[PDB]
Amino acid sequence: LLIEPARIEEEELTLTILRQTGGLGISIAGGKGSTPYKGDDEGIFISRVSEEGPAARAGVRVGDKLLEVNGVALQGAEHHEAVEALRGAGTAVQMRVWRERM
Amino acid sequence: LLIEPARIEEEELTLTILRQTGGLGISIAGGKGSTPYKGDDEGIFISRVSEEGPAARAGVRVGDKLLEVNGVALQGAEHHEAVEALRGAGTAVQMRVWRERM
Amino acid sequence: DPHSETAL
Amino acid sequence: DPHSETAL
Repeated sequence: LLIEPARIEEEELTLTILRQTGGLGISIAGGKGSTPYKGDDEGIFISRVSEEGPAARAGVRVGDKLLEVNGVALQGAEHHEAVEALRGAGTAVQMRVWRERM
Repeated sequence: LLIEPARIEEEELTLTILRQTGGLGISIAGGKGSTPYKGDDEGIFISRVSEEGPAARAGVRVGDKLLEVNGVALQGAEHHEAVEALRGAGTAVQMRVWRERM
Repeated sequence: DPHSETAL
Repeated sequence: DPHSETAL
């Protein structure tokens, strides 16, 4: 009989995106007062990642939950507040994300 | 200049230990009402792992926080309750643990 | 609620 | 508080 191998169930990661003239190469979805991206969770989620763009190359994945950006915590953020946090984050965009096994 | 690579900060894992006649090859520490293993956290922690024992081979590491064992949640457990949960867990001991970067 | 998505 | 450790 087979034994289940070790399995990572969820993870928090610090990822550092180097912004290009085209942006970060992500879309975000969700936010306080918006329709939840997932379940009933009103957090900020990565809904799209541009193939081979800055975010992809930094290791961002669709479905990642964005927790903080360059020391700004996103707990309780409305959508536009997260947009503002990312838009204004400069050339290196360091993000803490939560990720679960798919 | 160097950019920080992607970094895993913390993780939850499901690990499955196949018990041997010698036991699981771990020690645990902590528990509600006991001195915290780490910080002020009164949870149940892996304080020792026997080299090449069952737990080591399953991927358990010192400092892992034990969250559940074969569907028994350890939140709020006193030390002896966690001992009892592990002692009585049978031949395959499936554990959910929390682990942080060291 | 509104469904919000923003490309960045 | 007591310092508790158990080998298993």
